[PDB]
Amino acid sequence: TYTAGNRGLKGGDRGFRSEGSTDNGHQVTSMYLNDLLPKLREMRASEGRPMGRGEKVELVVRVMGFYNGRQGAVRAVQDRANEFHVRYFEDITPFPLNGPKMPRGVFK
Amino acid sequence: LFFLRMWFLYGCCLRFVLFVLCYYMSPRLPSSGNRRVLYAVFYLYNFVWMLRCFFCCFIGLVMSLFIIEGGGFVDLPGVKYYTRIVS
Amino acid sequence: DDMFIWLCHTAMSVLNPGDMRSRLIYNHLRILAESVASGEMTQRTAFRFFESAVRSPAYREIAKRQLEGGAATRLAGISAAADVMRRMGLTRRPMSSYFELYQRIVERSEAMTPWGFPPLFQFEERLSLEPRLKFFSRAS
Amino acid sequence: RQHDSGVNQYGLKPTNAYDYINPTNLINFGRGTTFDNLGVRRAGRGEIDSSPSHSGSPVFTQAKLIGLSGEEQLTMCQSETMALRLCMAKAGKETCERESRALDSCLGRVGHLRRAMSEACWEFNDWFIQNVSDNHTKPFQHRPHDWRHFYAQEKLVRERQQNGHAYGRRPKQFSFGARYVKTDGYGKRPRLPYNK
Amino acid sequence: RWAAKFYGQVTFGPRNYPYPSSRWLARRFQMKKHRIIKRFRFRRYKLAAVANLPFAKMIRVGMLPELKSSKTKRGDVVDPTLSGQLVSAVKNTGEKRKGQRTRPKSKYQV
Amino acid sequence: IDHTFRDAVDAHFVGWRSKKIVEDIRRRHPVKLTIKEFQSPECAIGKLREMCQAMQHYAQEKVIYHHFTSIVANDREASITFAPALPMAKSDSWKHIKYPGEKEWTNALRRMEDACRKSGRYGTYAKSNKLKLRSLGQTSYRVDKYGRKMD
RNA sequence: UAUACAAUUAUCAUAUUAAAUUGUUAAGUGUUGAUUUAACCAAUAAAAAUAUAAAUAAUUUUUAUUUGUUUUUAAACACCAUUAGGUAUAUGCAAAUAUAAAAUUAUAGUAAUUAUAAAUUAUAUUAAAAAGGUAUUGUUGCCCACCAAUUUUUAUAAUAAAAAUAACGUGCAGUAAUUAAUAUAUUUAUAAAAAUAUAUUUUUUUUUUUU
Ligand SMILES: [Mg+2]
Ligand SMILES: [Mg+2]
Ligand SMILES: [Mg+2]
Ligand SMILES: [Mg+2]
Ligand SMILES: [Mg+2]
Ligand SMILES: [Mg+2]
Ligand SMILES: [Mg+2]
Ligand SMILES: [Mg+2]
Ligand SMILES: [Mg+2]
Ligand SMILES: [Mg+2]
Ligand SMILES: [Mg+2]
Ligand SMILES: [Mg+2]
Ligand SMILES: [Mg+2]
Ligand SMILES: [Mg+2]
Ligand SMILES: [Mg+2]
Repeated sequence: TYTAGNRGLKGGDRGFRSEGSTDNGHQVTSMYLNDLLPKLREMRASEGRPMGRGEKVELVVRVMGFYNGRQGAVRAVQDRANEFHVRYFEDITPFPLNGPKMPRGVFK
Repeated sequence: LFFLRMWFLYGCCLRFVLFVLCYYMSPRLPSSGNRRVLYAVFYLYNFVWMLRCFFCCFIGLVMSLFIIEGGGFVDLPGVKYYTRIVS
Repeated sequence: DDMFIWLCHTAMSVLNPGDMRSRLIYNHLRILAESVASGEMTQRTAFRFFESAVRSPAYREIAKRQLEGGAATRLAGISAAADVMRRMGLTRRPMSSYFELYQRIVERSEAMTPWGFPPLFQFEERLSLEPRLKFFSRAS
Repeated sequence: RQHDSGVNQYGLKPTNAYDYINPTNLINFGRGTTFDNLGVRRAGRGEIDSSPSHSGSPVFTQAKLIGLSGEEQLTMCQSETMALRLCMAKAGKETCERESRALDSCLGRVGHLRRAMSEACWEFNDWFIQNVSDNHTKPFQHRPHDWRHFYAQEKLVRERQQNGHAYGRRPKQFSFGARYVKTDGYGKRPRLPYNK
Repeated sequence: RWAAKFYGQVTFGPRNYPYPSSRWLARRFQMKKHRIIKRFRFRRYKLAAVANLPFAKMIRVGMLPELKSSKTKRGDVVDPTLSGQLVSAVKNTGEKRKGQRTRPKSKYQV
Repeated sequence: IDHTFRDAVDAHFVGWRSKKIVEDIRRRHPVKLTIKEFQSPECAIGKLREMCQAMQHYAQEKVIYHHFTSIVANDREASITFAPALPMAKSDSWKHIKYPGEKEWTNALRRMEDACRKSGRYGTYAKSNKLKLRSLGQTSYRVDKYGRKMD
């Protein structure tokens, strides 16, 4: 998992306010896809699926969270459209009907 | 009317008391000065009570017993009884 | 001058004020007008006097023989209201009465919900509207 | 006479007994105050205390209504700007000023449209002040405590169900999984408060 | 409940004041309640009411010679058997035995 | 952790604040006692001495170990610093509660006297001659509002 | 010293014609790692969804019954403490605002009152416009507890309680007031008070009639 704190990009820096920002999500996703292609071609070469040329990876983008870092993330997928082909965009975002207590904030 | 201030008159208008001490006490602000308070004694049903009252009176040649009357309020908190004459 | 405002209300602000040519209702209006001038009455009081004045027995049920929704025609009202200001000596120059009473109505014709009024602001009361927003006022 | 009946020579004319003990109330309602401005408690426009009120809470969103200057604001031309953007992004060999002409036409109209909407909205402010606004004279309806009586009516009901006993009482919150962590003999779901 | 909800009259405002208490008044009385409760805690008060005894009259166990906090004041005179039993009660209240229901503990309870 | 307090201070304050600071030493924290507000240098050390001689009195009975670190005797600051013992191996190897004693006091005293005399300013503030209204309650004689006798 | 409440609408502790109680569901492994936080430290992470009708109205339940404290962590979150843990939510006990009352305080002798709400108080992104005061020429405004003396009443709990009070020393609790306050509950403690669990505005508002 390539993470905004895993890639540098986070600490000892500008601030927390901008930590979960759009452009960080973009940096992370675009850094991840770059490293994702070759390993995909290797995992396929292992079972004998060459995917030599003129092929796209059929992708399902599952998105969680309703936070700023989402927007930018998907953008870094869209500029890879010549490599990756998105069939389905479905977001899995947990909804709390009720459940165990969340951590107590300041006021309540 | 405040009926609990009269506790030591015991249903009487005036009292007879004996002099013991005379000390001074400072009134509630914004009134400054020294209020003279006489500490007196009297007996009822063979009980000896110490009464504490405001000395407004005129002392002449040395004398012992006073006549106590109740008033309205005064500068000094806690002192209900006043002095009429000294005998 | 507030007189013209009052008369505008009696003309346009009242559904079915009977037949306003008849000497009875006409005299009601005349007297009340002369009582708004010379300050003998509040405008509000004279208006509530006008609309509560005695007209004719079973008034509504005679009104069902003329009107559908109880809104009469406004010509009799304006002709009477000009007539009263002329016969009373209200203005030095005769025409001014009619002109002003007419003009103030024509300007209000363009306004949203023109012939209804909030009861508090309609007449003299403790709290008032600013002179621009007053209703039949010259400053609108 | 020459001015309002609710305002005499020295200020607002003091009717209730509150005015005679507190006659600062007659001459000062705030920093938007002038002398002609007494008895008309709302002050001019664009001015301090000029805002009209609706059931007591002032109307500060007017532009947001007609969709001038809001985040939700109405947009006149979209198809044009998108069309032109598409043109710019596609290729550089052919340049289309046809699109930029349709667009600048669109804008040229938009100006007058907007001035019209603004004017109509100021007329709305005037009308709203005349025929609707109470001039900050009635109690707020917009926060839950103002509706306390309503909630009371509901508490009362849950009390009469409980044999007219526990007012304002609610069921004890149990646990995330109270039902399946408890043994036979203990209450596994939260009961009515009277039932405890 | 046994103890007092309030101390003094906490709802004194003018009639039709649309709350039980004002902020000011409730703060005053919160102060007085605070002082009393703090006194109870630090002096280590203990009361008891025993079955088959007059109930309104409560034996004050915090004044008992064994459990007395002061080294000076004469505590109280309570029956030898009964006082032994009270001492045992206070002592075996302290700690949580498993299977028993958890009950709030404090420094001042000992 | 730094504790700053004034020059004029009650016995009371000395007591509870002493217990506080020692309880803070017990947890291994940094402890510095500072006077940045004082009438005279002599007074300032009067109080530093008071607080310290209360501190060892209390901390020896509960037996928590700390060594005296730093005395800074200065123009604007009169201060002492204590360091706790790190472990129970540190408490058993070095078992000491180590304080300054008359020599270190009096020496950094004269050093403060000279340091303050050199700058020409002997304290941040000094007491004022103002007498606030004071009731004494019961008296044997006439007394003016400030609490003084009548000649 | 004696010398005329209300009975049409009054907020703190004397309830009372009421339909509930019982339901076994969910969730869990691939692999080499900077998650959460304003900031520290411990260190597998996923999760627990269904019930209406019906019960008749009043006249002797008031020593009866009843008002959010609850076995099981070998199950978590949460909270409390800090690398060594505690706790983790209605089978014992537990009457209690929803008002029947006669000026404030005070265990029902202490001080002489108290409480209270709309006047006034310059900056919250409209084509400049909405805002609070325990102060009263008003924040350099007021106030809060402990910490000494004394005064006075008594139902004497570490060091009695309560009331008057004008020192000294800590602070800075309160006036949406430097983590909003208020009430109950439980814990904590130099001192105002602070932490958590519920209710709540005597706190300032931000507003999707199937997209
Ligand atoms: Mg009597
Ligand atoms: Mg007097
Ligand atoms: Mg204003
Ligand atoms: Mg409490
Ligand atoms: Mg009752
Ligand atoms: Mg348990
Ligand atoms: Mg005494
Ligand atoms: Mg006392
Ligand atoms: Mg504060
Ligand atoms: Mg606070
Ligand atoms: Mg605060
Ligand atoms: Mg509170
Ligand atoms: Mg504290
Ligand atoms: Mg509290
Ligand atoms: Mg709180």
